[PDB]
Amino acid sequence: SLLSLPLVGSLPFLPRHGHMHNNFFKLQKKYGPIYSVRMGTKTTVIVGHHQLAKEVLIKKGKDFSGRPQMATLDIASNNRKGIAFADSGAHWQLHRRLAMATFALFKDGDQKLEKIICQEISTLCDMLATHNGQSIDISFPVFVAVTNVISLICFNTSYKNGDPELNVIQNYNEGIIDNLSKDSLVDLVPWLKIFPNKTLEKLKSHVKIRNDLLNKILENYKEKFRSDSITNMLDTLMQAKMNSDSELLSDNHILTTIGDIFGAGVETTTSVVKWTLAFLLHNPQVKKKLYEEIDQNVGFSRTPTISDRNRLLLLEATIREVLRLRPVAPMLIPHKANVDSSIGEFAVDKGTEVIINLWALHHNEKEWHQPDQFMPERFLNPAGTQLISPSVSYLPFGAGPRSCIGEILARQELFLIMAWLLQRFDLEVPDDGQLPSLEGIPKVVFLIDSFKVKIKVRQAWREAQA
Ligand code: HEM
Ligand SMILES: C[C@]12CC[C@H](O)CC1=C(C(N)=O)C[C@@H]1[C@@H]2CC[C@]2(C)C(c3cccnc3)=CC[C@@H]12
Repeated sequence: SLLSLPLVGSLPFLPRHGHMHNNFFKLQKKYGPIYSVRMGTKTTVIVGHHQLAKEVLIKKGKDFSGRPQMATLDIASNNRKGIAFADSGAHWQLHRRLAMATFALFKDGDQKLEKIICQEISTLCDMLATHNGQSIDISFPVFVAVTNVISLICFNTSYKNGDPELNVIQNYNEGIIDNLSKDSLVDLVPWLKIFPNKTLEKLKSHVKIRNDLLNKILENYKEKFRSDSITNMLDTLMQAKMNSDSELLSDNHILTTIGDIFGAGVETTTSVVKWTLAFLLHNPQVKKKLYEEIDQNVGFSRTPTISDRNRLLLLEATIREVLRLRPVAPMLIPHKANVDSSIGEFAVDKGTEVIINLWALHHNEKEWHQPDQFMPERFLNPAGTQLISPSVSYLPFGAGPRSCIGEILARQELFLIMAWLLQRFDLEVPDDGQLPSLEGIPKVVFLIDSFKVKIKVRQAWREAQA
């Protein structure tokens, strides 16, 4: 005969316990593949089935192409300018098209995308070879390689070995990623609006070093820009300013688009490489089969080529399986409803935040055989002769208006970095028994805990030098 306590708030699970993308997933067993949460006035919908996800991303793509406003993303994007964190509208559509246009320039020519990548990988494999017999963290060497690539794609410039500017870029990259969000971008409770903290203070300072550095590059480039030479992204963006839309192509607009491209080009790829090495250290059977495949298909007469993706199918599968088990963005980047719409015939109102739980799509037990397993074989027919698409619930690069604009660069960097390393190096467990933790660290990107790997030059790659 006792009364029930008045309830002021309620959340499905504890905050800051487990990974958000996995807590939403576990929650589907209670409430289904689509449900909503209310935080004050803000409403958020989480979608964990491929059918509903393809509706949000593709079929109704234009309706759910907005980006919500976050205090941190404002600072990082210079008030919602750029591509990734910009709302759907004039700025985003223009710059995304220009950035996409830039990548199209890299069909075979004097700067074929493969040759830029290979030029930097040869330097990487040379540096790593000097550590023959030692255990090292490959974060920075790989960071340098991909930084020089995207730097060439953006400014036709690279960094000389040992340039301190690289160490400066790494510093503010780790600083922004750290403070851009505690754990995932999706944050149930707005902790930084509640308690006194220094998060935005710290974030602004790392953004100042980033903005100042890029502002130096841009100003210097106004002197080198010639309209008759459009070979990099900064040319494309400047070429567009003159033609005018000039209010959409100010210096601050160009700054952020380069920042978005510059940032995503180094951190996403560096992360996926580290993830792949981690899985290969936990699966020596796979790693052994990858050496055999590359020995019988590429050998040592030459270095790997992008065409070799026709031969090295277990490698393409491995990369596919990593992008599945540990997606770079397990919950994509939050979407926002631009207008009143629906998902699964449920109503969704304008301004409502919408998150696609890609982690749920890649771990759904009905669409995948033993989804929590690392099985690159699942992307190959039973004969290991050609690649397959075993499930329709697989969107490593997203889909629709907001899909990845650098997917091409990503797949090529990943395939070539892994191909060059496997040809030349034995990548074994360090002298201490430590294996990397495959748990992961959910940030704006799904990072892996730093770890060491014992690198040795392969006996076969050596004998082939006589
Ligand atoms: C393995 C590497 C990568 C993976 C798995 C990946 C995947 C993704 C995903 C899931 C999204 C969000 C999709 C959505 O919000 O619906 C995205 C967006 C984006 N990606 Fe990537 N990406 C990778 C690398 C790159 C690279 C190398 C670039 C180079 C420029 C890049 C640039 C972008 C940008 C700018 C966006 C936001 C576009 C927009 O908001 O319209 N990404 N990517
Ligand atoms: C966080 C980071 C990297 C660190 C840099 O100092 C600041 C930064 C970006 C920036 N505003 O300069 C763009 C972000 C990128 C991280 C990757 C991001 C979030 C990204 C992305 C995330 C996941 C998959 N594909 C692309 C789109 C925008 C990119």
